[PDB]
Amino acid sequence: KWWSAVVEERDAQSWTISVTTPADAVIGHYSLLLQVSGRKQLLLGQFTLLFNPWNREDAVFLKNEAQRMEYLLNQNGLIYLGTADCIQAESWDFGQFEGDVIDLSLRLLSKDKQVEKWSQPVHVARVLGALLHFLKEQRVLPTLLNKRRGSVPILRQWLTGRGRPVYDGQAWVLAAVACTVLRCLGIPARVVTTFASAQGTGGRLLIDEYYNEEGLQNGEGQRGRIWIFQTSTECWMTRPALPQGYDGWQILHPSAGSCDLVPVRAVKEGTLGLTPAVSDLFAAINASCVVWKCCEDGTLELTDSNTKYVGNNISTKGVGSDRCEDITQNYKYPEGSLQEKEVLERVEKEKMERESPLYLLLKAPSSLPLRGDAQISVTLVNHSEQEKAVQLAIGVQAVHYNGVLAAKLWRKKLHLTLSANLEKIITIGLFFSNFERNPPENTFLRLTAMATHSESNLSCFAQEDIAICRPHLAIKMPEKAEQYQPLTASVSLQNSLDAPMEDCVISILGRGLIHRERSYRFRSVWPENTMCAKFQFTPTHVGLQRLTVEVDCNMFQNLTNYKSVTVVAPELSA
Amino acid sequence: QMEEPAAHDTEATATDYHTTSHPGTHKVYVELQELVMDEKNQELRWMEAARWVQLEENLGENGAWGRPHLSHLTFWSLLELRRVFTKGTVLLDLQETSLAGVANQLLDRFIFEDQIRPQDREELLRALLLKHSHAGELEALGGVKPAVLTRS
Amino acid sequence: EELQDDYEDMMEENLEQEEYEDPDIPESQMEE
Amino acid sequence: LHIAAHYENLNVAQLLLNRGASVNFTPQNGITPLHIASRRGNVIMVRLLLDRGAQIETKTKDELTPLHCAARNGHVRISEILLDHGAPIQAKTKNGLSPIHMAAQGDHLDCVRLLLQYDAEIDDITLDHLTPLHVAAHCGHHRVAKVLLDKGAKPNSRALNGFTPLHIACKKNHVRVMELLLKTGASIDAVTESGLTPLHVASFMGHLPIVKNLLQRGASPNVSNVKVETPLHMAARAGHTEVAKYLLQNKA
Repeated sequence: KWWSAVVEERDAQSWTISVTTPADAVIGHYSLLLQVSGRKQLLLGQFTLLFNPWNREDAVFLKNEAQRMEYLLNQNGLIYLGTADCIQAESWDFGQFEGDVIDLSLRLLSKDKQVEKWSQPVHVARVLGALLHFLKEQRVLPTLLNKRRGSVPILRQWLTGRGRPVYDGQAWVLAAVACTVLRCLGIPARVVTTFASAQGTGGRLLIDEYYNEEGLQNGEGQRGRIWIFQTSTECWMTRPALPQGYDGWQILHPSAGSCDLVPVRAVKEGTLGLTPAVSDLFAAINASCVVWKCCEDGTLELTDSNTKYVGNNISTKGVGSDRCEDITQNYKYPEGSLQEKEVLERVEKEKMERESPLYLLLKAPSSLPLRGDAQISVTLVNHSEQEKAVQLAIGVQAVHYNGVLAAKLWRKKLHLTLSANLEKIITIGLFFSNFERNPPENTFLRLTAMATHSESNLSCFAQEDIAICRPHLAIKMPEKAEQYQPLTASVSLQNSLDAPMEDCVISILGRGLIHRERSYRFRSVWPENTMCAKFQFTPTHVGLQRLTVEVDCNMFQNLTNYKSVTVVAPELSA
Repeated sequence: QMEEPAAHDTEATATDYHTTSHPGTHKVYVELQELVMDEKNQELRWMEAARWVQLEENLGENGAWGRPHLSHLTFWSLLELRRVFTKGTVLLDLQETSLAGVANQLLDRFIFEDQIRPQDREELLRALLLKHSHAGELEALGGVKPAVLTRS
Repeated sequence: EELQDDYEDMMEENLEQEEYEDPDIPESQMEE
Repeated sequence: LHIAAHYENLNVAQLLLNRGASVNFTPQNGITPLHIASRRGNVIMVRLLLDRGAQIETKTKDELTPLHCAARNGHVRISEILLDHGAPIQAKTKNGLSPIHMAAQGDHLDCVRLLLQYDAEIDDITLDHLTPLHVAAHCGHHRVAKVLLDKGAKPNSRALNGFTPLHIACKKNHVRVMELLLKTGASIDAVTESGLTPLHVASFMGHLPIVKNLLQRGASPNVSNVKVETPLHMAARAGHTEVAKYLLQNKA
C-alpha cells in the first residue's frame, strides 16, 4: 500500500520487478533510481504518476467502469449550447491524451509551490481552476473567428501565447479546457451547461432588467444578468476536509484570483457557509427577475412581468452514449415543492439575519429558422368592467450568450381595444426579412411584449429567448466499420434559406479516423436545393470513433454535426 | 451517389495541430528498401538495399553488405528530389503505430492532394503492405531481381 | 472503519433491499 | 455474485461464474444479480451477466424487472442494453407501474426519452389509473411533462377519482407543470368525480400563485362542488386568508 518493489520472475540475467506507489502519492514527473551497496546512484528511467479513479483507496475513485471511461477516458465530448427550449450539442474534442497536454498541465501546476499538497485532488483542482481562469481573463480577446478545434489548441494558446486566440463570444470554453486538464491528470470531470444562469449577482436573489417603452433595452446591460447559458466544470472526488456526506461531484467556481470547490449537494440544500462560493452558485440558479420600465420622462416604473425561471435544463453528456443527460434534480428541488420551499425559506432567513386588470400571455416558438419564418401569439385578457385602450409593444433584440445585447432587430407597435371580460389573441409574424439588420453570429433572440393601458401606471410584460435554427447537417455512415478498410460517409444539407449558399467549404475530422482535417469545396447550393457529398476514408484505430463535419458558407459559418462509428479489428486469418 | 467535393487548400486551422512538445535529440538509422521480385515464387516484396548508421552500406547480389563509404549523390538525385519534395505530401506527428495505419493515412492524403488517382489507391496499398524481407532472407529466397509495380 | 462492510447488518443496509420494491402509489385524498 | 454485481467487481464475478456460480440465483426477495447490476448502473456487470445467461424477464417480490430497476434510477445505457436483449417495455409491477412510470417518478428525462423511442406506451395506466403525465405532475417534474406532452400524452387523462394532471399539479403547487399543461390544451374547467375544479383544489390547498394564475387565465371562481361549495368555501374552510382575499377581489 506504500512504495514497494518485489521480484516476481527472475532468470540468471534479469529481474521482473513489480513496483507499487501509495494511493495518496504526489502526482507528477518521477525519477526512478537504483542504489546498489558499494555503488553510486543509477537512474533507471522516468515515469509520470497520475490520479487513479480505478483504485478503491484513491480520493478520485469512481464506482462505475462506464463512468470511468466516460468521465476520464473519452476524448470525444459534447458541450451543450443554445437555449433551454432549444439545446444544441456541439461536438468537442477534449483531447486530454494528446502528447503535450500532460506536460502542459503539470507545468501549469508547477506555478503552485505547495508540492506536498499535489497528492490532494481538491488542492490540484482548485489551483488549476484559478490558474486557468486567470489565463482566460488574460488571453480571451474582445470581439474563422469562432472556429473551434477542442480544448487542446486553446490550452496551447493560453499557455504559450501562440495560436488562434479565443474571443469573448466563446468565453464558455474555460469549462471545457478545465475538464481537459483535470481528465488528463486523472481527476474525473465533465462539462455542465446551465441555461438561464443569473450571473454577477454576488449572492443576491434579485435580478433587475430594464426596458424602454418599446420593449427594448438601451444600455449594454447590468452587472447582474441572466445569461442565456453558462458552462461549468464538475469534478469527482472525496472531500476529507468537509463534514461527512459531501463526497461526489464538485463544482469548480473561480472568483474573478482564487477558485473554490463546491459540492453539488451544498448548492441543492442551500448550505451557505460550507464553502465561500455556495451563495453565488445558489443565487445563479435561484434568483428572481424583476423587470423595470424605463420611461422617456425618466420614471423607472415597476412592471407586472411573467416569471423568468433560472437554472433550467442543467445538462451534461450522458454516460456511454451521445445522448443528453439532464441533471437539474442534482442542483434544485422541483419548483413549488415542499423541500424547495424549506431551502428557500432557510436561505432567506440566513440572509435577513446577516443583513393588474390586464394579463399578458406570450407564446413563441423555441427556435426561429435561419432567414426563416415564425409565428408568435400574444394573449391579452381584460379583467375590468370597462373596455380598455391598450398599447402593445413587441420587441426583438439580439443578445449574446452572456446576456449582453448585440443588436435591436425588430419593433412593433399595436393599438388595440378589448371588450370587458373578453380574451383576445393577437398573432404576429416573426420574419427574418423584417429585421433592421442581420443578427450577429452566436446570438439569441430576446422577444419582448409590453402592454400598457391608459393611466394605470402598471404595464404587463413578457419575455422569451429564441434560438436561431440553422439547416440540419445530415451525416450518413455505417454503424460499424472494419479497421484498415475504406469507409464512405455521405453528408446532406438542404438549403432552406432565401439566398444561395456561396463560398461553400466542408471540413471533416475525427480522432482515429482522419489525420488532422481535410477541407473541401463543393458547389453553390440554390434555395430549396440539397447538397449531397461523399467522403471516402480508411479508419485505422479500433474503438468507438467519431466523425465531425463542419460546413461554412456566406450565409452561415461553423455549422457542425457529428456521427459515431465503431471500428472493429479485422477478422483473424492466416 | 451524386457529388465528390474538390480539395480546398486551407491553413486557417493548421496552427491548431502544432504540438508544444520539444522533440528529443535522436541519432538516426536509415534503411533503404526497394520493390523487387524473387526467383522462387515470383512474389513481389520489399528488399533491403542500403543502410545508414555511420556511413553508407549497400547490399550486394550475394547477401553480404558492402564496404562502408561516404554517401555520394548524383546531380540528378538532388534535382528530382527537390522537385518531388516541392509537391510532396507530408504527414507530421501522425498518430499511427502500424504500417497499414501509416499507409492508409498516407494514401488518403495522397488522394486529397491529387498526387494519385482514386483508382491507383488499391494498387499502391497492396504494394506498400507487401512482405518486407531483409538481407538474411535473400539467400533463402533464391535471390532477387528488381521489379516494377503494375495495375493488375 | 474500513471493516464495517464485512458485517451482515452493514452489508444488508448497503444492498438496499427497499430499492427493489414498489413502495406505494400515494393519493393523499383531499377530503377527510 | 450479488455482492460482486453490487460493487461491479468484474474480476471476482468472472471467477465466481467460471467456478459454477448461478447467474440466475433468485433469493426469496427475488433480487437476482442482474437486478442489482441494473439498479446500481453497472453497465459492464450487466453486459457480463447477460453474456453468461442472466434472464431478462425475472421479477422480484414486487414484480420488478431489471428494466424497472434501470429506469427507476435513470440508467439510459443499461435500459437500452436490456431492451435490445428483449426486456418487455410494458412489464408491470404489483401496482401496475411500467418502466416509463418509474423513469417519470425519478425525473429521469433521458430515460423517458429512450423508453418513448423504444415504443413505450405514453398513456399506460397504473392500478390507480395514473399516466406518466399524472406521475410527472405529482412529482413536479415539468421537464418530463414537457417530453410527454410533446410526444402526444393526453393532457386530460382521468385517474380513479377523476383527477387530471392539471388537478394534481394544482394540488401540489407545481406551477411550471400547470403552465405547461395549460399551454398544451389542458382543460382549466375540468371536474373530478366530486366536481372539484383545479381552482377548487388550489383554493383548498392555499397555493396563492396557482390561484392567481388560474384566475388570470380565466377560471370562473363561482363553480360548485357536488355539495354546493365554491372555491371561496374551500378557502374559508381551510382558513387561507390570502387565497380568499384574492377570490373576493375577483368575481367570487
